Amino acid sequence: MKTRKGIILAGGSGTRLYPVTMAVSQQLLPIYDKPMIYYPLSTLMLAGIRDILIISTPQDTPRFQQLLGDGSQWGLNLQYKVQPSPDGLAQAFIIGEEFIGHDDCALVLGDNIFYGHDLPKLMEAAVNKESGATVFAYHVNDPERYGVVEFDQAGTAVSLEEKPLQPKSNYAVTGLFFYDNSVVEMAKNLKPSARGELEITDINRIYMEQGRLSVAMMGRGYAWLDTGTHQSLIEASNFIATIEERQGLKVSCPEEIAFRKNFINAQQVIELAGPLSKNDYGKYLLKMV
Amino acid sequence: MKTRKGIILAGGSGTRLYPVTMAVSQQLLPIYDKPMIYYPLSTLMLAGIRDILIISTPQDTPRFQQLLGDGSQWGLNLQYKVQPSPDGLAQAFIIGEEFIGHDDCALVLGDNIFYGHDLPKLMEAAVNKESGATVFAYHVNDPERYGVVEFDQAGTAVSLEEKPLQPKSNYAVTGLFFYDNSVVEMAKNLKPSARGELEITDINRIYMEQGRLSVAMMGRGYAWLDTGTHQSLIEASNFIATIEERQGLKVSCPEEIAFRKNFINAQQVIELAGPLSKNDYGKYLLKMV
Amino acid sequence: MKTRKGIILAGGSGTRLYPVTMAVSQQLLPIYDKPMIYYPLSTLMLAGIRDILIISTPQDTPRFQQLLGDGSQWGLNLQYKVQPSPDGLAQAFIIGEEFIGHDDCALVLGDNIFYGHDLPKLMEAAVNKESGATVFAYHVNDPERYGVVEFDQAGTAVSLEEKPLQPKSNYAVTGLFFYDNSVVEMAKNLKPSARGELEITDINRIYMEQGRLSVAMMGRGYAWLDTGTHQSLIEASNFIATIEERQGLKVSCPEEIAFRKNFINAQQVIELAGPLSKNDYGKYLLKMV
Amino acid sequence: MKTRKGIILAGGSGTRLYPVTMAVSQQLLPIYDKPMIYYPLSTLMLAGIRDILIISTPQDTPRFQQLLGDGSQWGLNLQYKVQPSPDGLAQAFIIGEEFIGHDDCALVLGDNIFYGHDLPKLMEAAVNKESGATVFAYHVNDPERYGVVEFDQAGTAVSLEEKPLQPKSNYAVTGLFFYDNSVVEMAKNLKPSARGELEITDINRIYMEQGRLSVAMMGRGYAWLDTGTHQSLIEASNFIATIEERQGLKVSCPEEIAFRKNFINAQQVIELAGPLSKNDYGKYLLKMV
Ligand SMILES: O=c1ccn([C@@H]2O[C@H](COP(=O)(O)OP(=O)(O)O[C@H]3O[C@H](CO)[C@@H](O)[C@H](O)[C@H]3O)[C@@H](O)[C@H]2O)c(=O)[nH]1
Ligand SMILES: O=c1ccn([C@@H]2O[C@H](COP(=O)(O)OP(=O)(O)O[C@H]3O[C@H](CO)[C@@H](O)[C@H](O)[C@H]3O)[C@@H](O)[C@H]2O)c(=O)[nH]1
Ligand SMILES: O=c1ccn([C@@H]2O[C@H](COP(=O)(O)OP(=O)(O)O[C@H]3O[C@H](CO)[C@@H](O)[C@H](O)[C@H]3O)[C@@H](O)[C@H]2O)c(=O)[nH]1
Ligand SMILES: O=c1ccn([C@@H]2O[C@H](COP(=O)(O)OP(=O)(O)O[C@H]3O[C@H](CO)[C@@H](O)[C@H](O)[C@H]3O)[C@@H](O)[C@H]2O)c(=O)[nH]1
Repeated sequence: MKTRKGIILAGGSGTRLYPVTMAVSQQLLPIYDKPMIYYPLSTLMLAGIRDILIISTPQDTPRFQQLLGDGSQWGLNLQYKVQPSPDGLAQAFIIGEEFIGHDDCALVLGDNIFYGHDLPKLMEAAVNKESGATVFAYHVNDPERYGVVEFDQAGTAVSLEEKPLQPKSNYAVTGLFFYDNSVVEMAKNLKPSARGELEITDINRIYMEQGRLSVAMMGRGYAWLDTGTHQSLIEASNFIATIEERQGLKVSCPEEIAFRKNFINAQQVIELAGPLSKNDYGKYLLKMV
Repeated sequence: MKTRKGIILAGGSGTRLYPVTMAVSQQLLPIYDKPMIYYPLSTLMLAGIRDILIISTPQDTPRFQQLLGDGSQWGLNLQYKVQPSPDGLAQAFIIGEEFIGHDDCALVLGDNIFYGHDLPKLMEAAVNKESGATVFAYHVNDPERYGVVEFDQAGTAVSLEEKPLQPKSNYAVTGLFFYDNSVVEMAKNLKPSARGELEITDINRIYMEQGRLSVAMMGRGYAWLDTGTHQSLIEASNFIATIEERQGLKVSCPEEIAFRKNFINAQQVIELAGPLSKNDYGKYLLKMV
Repeated sequence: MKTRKGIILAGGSGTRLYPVTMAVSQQLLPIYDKPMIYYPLSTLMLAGIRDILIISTPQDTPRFQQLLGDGSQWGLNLQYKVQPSPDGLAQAFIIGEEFIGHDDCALVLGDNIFYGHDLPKLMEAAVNKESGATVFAYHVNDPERYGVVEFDQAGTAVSLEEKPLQPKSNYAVTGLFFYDNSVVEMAKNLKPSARGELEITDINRIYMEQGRLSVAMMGRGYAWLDTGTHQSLIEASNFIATIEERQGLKVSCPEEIAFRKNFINAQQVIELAGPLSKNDYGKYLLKMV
Repeated sequence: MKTRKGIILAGGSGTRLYPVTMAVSQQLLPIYDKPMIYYPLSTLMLAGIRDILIISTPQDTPRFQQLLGDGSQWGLNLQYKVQPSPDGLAQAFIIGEEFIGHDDCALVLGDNIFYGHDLPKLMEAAVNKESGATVFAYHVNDPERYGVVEFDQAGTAVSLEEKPLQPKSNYAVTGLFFYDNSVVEMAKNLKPSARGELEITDINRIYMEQGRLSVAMMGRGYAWLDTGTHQSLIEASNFIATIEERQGLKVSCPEEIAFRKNFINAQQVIELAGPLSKNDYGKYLLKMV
């Protein structure tokens, strides 16, 4: 089956970004011209995923809802589920078991920002994988900061270590994940780690250990914009701004993606743009049609 | 009577920034490493003002209160009041009458950032004017946008015009305002302008027609950033970040303002830094004391 | 045949970038960590092209030689020709006639900065195209600044206009081109245009009339860093930096490409890195091997 | 007497910035919209100094002359001398001994960028000091790297140390020194230090041990950018860029300084602007008069 459901893990308090996030949820902070959640949500839309569950902290969930709704406007089917406390990625599958049912499900952090060429192609194998899982590896300067995927001499992936003190490779596990229906049970049988969290790395290690973990390599031609500090945040906004302004196009603009992927027709775009004739975002949607 | 009372009109829908303001108050968005509101708040602090009224919309008013509280943490006394609808900056005095009372009151916009080493020396005067009011003019390329103030060959002021179609100067009146008790009654008498608003410029002009209006100039060392559009929003954040990383310091840091001005002591700083100690913002305060 | 000859047109007085280009030539301006010319050269290399002809101004040409030499160090055959005057892009073929010979040759401007995933596959068709020519279309915000390609209802490129007043599309022709042997005589027969230049558009036109012009589409996932203004040079620099500093990888590092594509081996890397062992770039090299 | 002479030391192999400096002198590199050297040179001009000697490497000195000429175009008197090898700052005076004669002379490093409104007012005292020296201190989190000056509980130049392992304070001595005429004789007497050089901190000690050393403190309203590495260079570049487009003013623009201090008139400005008009640099000056 084609992975047609996804979950956006937009929780966390964002203590890392205080006092900024103290006022507004990180996934809501604007990345140049749109709230962060738009980027990873766009990534799901690029994979053909319409049925998406957005999980946010009890405080922010109503906020996101205010911004996206049932996503009906963009041919999407948005649903919301609250996560009482940030206890690890893997819990997203528990927090949304009922949502997944017996279908394959992709997962993506709400602060996972991607930019690059064949993004859909890149996710194609992951979206069409019958059983198993797919994670995406990216070359970073600070491997220890992420889950590192080790590589032998042949090439394929042979292991996965979460924030190792001595990374076996410079490739990190990005915030985009794809699992089959079996992730739910894994998550439910998973035990917390030292930092008391249900580590997605444990779930990935389980797939790999069964020879069912595909690691999609992401070359230096793709950009995985970090959003862990105030610095990276502006560098991310400028990056995206640099690209959009030069292109006259937007990156990760859900309305457009919805429109170009035929989730909504031209009339639908106008109805959405109509009220927003002020800001440039509206004029952009209008011009796009 | 030193002006010991200031009002921050941080309301309005700020739609010009959609969708980054759909579920987030414009005044809550960040400027690099802190929320926007943090800036105009520090501005009043630098003026020695500690009794501040935070005006805003019913939806957003409680939010700032959530992030800011009463201000006691920063030796301040924050008070909030709701504005049923954006009827003009001047309504800030009608809505904050009980607040002002008989005392001189300052009004600073919740979305206006003010940078400038000597900016404090400059306000000190405004806070010491016995009667009348004081405005701060800044040289901008888009005079037509803001409010403009004309100056004779003697450098003195002569006329004020709200968004002149044909500007008589490049010096626009920033959202920093220092008034005396006569302002409250001035607002009450004001009639709705063309755009059905109580223009703050009508107040200012009145003082001028009475020679009770000073105009502090913001030389080549000042900076009055805009925050109406996405570009200006990131542009402003880029400024703060740049200057903050280079000149080694924090711009409009309420904590630093509080400690540096004896509003709070060293110990109280280390206490505020804690929830903030995962990034520079907090680690800075820790190193300051 | 496979296009194995390249011409990097790094001429120009750079008047537009004064006084920056008054001191150093544009193509030598640093794009963060390496000189500009290094990016296009890297593009040619990634295309497999090792025999290159650098065409620069009488004044700058030598600066490039001191910088690159015969290129033998990177397994490249770098030759130099002097363009007395910027008579046009097409002139790059007249100056490199003897260089081109009966072989196909690619053209790349010294300020053409390309970044994105799969740069080689994007150019593969061009490299192997038996005959004809291949250019690239990229959606930009200011088409009138470039040669605009027009597409019919089916989406097939059918027209090409140079800096038109009313762009028939938003897709501009990039600074990377691939032509067959017939480009030389084609160019040698071009007459000056309004701006008295041997327009590369005319050349491409000829190929298109004949149906020998492939217009490869360069998607929004690639970045075509602008280098027209000081503002775009710094953004281009920031862009490149945000990518490198995140992956711990360099974008457009000749030594690396040379080493990766086997143009040179590990030992040669040591020798090339030897003298620079006292600097970041040199460390990047050693760390590579 | 007022210090009317100054030396801009602009030598060095620049190997730190390879390969951007391989074919370009570091001091010729751009800092956003103008050549680096335009900064230190602007510092001197703001200090009233008009007669300046530019010392560079034998190969590089020419490129500076080709760029600045005799400097008469800006009302300056530019003279050039050569430094066969980088034996130290102090050597500048042995080189420029014939240029200095019997007058006080200032020194500025070619690659030093100073920013600050009060900068002129500050240097004023340095130029008017009857005898002695005037160094400039700035707060740097990386003292060990530079020359560090010590301040007793009172706040004076109690101790000077060149790149001390154990910084005796976080105040570094910038690259702008104002000496009296006795410095020349000091230089010629200095002896090679550990790194076989003629240390400037040594010459500075002499003045200190004579109670003749003044220390101009550069508060937080100042910014002394670094340009030693690729990262620093781009940072320094984002700095200037942001303050100009934000504050609407060019930073360290010789033409403007020349016109502001009446070294040149508007007629000359327009003529200078001509070649530079193809961009804001020209337009600015044209608009400035
Ligand atoms: O219960 C939770 C846990 C996390 N988060 C959010 O998830 C995002 C993930 O960021 P972060 O917490 O810093 O990721 P880590 O937990 O440090 O690591 C996981 O996410 C990384 C993605 O960069 C992977 O590299 C690692 O292998 C994986 O273990 C953040 O915005 C978090 O607030 C939630 O919303 N709820
Ligand atoms: O009742 C109101 C009206 C406005 N605003 C806020 O004020 C900010 C300023 O923007 P805007 O309302 O469009 O400014 P203007 O009201 O058009 O102009 C006023 O504010 C300018 C400063 O930008 C001054 O230059 C002008 O002289 C002054 O008349 C915004 O975030 C608004 O939401 C409120 O909070 N409440
Ligand atoms: O009068 C001139 C002409 C060219 N050059 C040099 O030649 C190269 C060309 O740059 P530029 O003048 O800006 O390109 P255009 O001539 O305006 O346009 C050509 O290059 C564009 C971008 O690659 C294409 O879109 C167009 O179709 C093609 O005609 C550069 O290195 C320039 O410095 C000059 O210095 N002066
Ligand atoms: O004979 C020489 C020595 C240096 N330089 C140049 O001076 C600049 C300054 O950098 P560097 O040589 O590394 O400065 P240091 O020698 O490390 O230190 C000196 O310059 C510092 C400011 O950067 C001061 O704080 C110190 O007290 C002073 O001793 C560079 O572009 C050098 O190439 C020359 O041109 N000629």
